[PDB]
Amino acid sequence: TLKYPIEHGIVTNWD
Amino acid sequence: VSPKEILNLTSELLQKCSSPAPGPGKEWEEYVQIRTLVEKIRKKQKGLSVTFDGKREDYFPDLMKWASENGASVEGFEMVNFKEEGFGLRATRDIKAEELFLWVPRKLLMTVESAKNSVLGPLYSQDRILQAMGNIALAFHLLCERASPNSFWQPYIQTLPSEYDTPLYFEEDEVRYLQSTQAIHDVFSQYKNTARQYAYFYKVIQTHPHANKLPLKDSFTYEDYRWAVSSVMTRQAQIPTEDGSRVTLALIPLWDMCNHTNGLITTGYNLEDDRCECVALQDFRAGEQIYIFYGTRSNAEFVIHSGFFFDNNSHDRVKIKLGVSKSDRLYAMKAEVLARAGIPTSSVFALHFTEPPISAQLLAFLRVFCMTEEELKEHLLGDSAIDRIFTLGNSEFPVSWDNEVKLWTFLEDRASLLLKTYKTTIEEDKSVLKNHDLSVRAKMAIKLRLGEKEILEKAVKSAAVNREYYRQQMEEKAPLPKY
Ligand SMILES: Nc1ncnc2c1ncn2[C@@H]1O[C@H](CSCC[C@H](N)C(=O)O)[C@@H](O)[C@H]1O
Repeated sequence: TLKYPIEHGIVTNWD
Repeated sequence: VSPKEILNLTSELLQKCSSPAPGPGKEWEEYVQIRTLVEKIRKKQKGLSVTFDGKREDYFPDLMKWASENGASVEGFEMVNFKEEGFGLRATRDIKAEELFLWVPRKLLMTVESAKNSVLGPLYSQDRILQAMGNIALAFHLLCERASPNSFWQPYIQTLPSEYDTPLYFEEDEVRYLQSTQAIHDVFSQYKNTARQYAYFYKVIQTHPHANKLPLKDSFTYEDYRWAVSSVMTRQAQIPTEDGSRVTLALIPLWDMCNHTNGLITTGYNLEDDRCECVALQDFRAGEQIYIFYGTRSNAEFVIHSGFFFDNNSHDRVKIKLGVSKSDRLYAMKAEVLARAGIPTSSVFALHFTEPPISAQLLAFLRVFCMTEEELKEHLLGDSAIDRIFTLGNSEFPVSWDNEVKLWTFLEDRASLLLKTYKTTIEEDKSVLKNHDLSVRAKMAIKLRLGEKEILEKAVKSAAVNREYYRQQMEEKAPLPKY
């Protein structure tokens, strides 16, 4: 579908 | 208040938050200890170093004009302060599903790449924490530009919220509602990581020559760091680089003002036009709020990382840790079958509120976890073994009726055991929400702990149902589905 789907507030690792 | 005492407190804070975990039994006490130091530091500081004279809505026109001059869409919607979600976008005209209504060129975005070319660039080249973690890099990027009155991104920064509902902003008694839950450990880690990062970067800013020109060297309060990381974690997104070869984290102005509803991702990056594009998730009549789908995140991730609790989250889940015991006599075979299936010997799995509570990988683990030795050999030897591995995560092809009865029996018992580790019941949580008047942050915590137990409760019911289905097929001697 979309080549680069964009996630609002993507969960990242902070430590 | 002298700068010598502040650095003394930050020095004490960095040593406390760098200590190893004092064990799960002392984490609440470690939490309250860290809170006490942070509030002491926070009470001796002046809050947000940079504050703006106007109200939040006074700056939205500048944001719209700034975004128009650089090629973003500004027609067809307006900023409204909605009671339920806060500020959002409302449609000024009818917008049909799948219509491209919103686009943002890369020039407007704040990214790790734009942080590298900023005043923070020199310090970025020296600190390994910044280089390994773009989320923190974005956070400091936002801070330096906030304290730069001529930053290119000033129209976007002056429209950001001044406070959030992430657990970093909760009171101690609000977090206390989460005692005995899975979620509270992530709250502990988020608070400890944030305090350690502030203190570590407070000292780094004062010792590195590459940080001499930063505005943060003049002033850098704890309130600055909490606001910046909450701004990033509630809004940030991953986009491709201009090369398209890899990914980076970004703040997307205008677009990030949309609030969340259930649906599908309708926002993609257009590498040809080099812009973020967003098509309507559904029909939006004029005067209706425009929503987007943030992603398939649980309510624990929404509360902790996004700062809100979403009712009717169809993608909710809880964690569950499982592993094959070293004292099991069939450990070697079970670990080998799991290895050939690409499944670790021990892992954290997910229980869902969905129609099947477990994914294909959890189902395959539990099948091997309950296999007899004769069943393990058939998955390790002969011309049919790889075909047996292939169907392990498929509910349509059981190993045997007995293996299914044993795995659903185990899952029913473990989920029941998990429920008995909470301080409250489901009916007790419902009475709290019904009989007490609570803040929004308090209701988030209580609904968070309620949701954990309701997912476990439903997994108990679905495991008991599945146990009876397969026990029926066993007493009736039904033929096993094949291939
Ligand atoms: N469905 C929802 N219910 C409640 N709050 C929501 C929501 N979707 C988004 N939010 C709020 O919006 C934030 C993401 S950024 C969206 C714009 C934000 N309301 C603002 O004033 O800038 C979240 O941290 C949460 O506070």
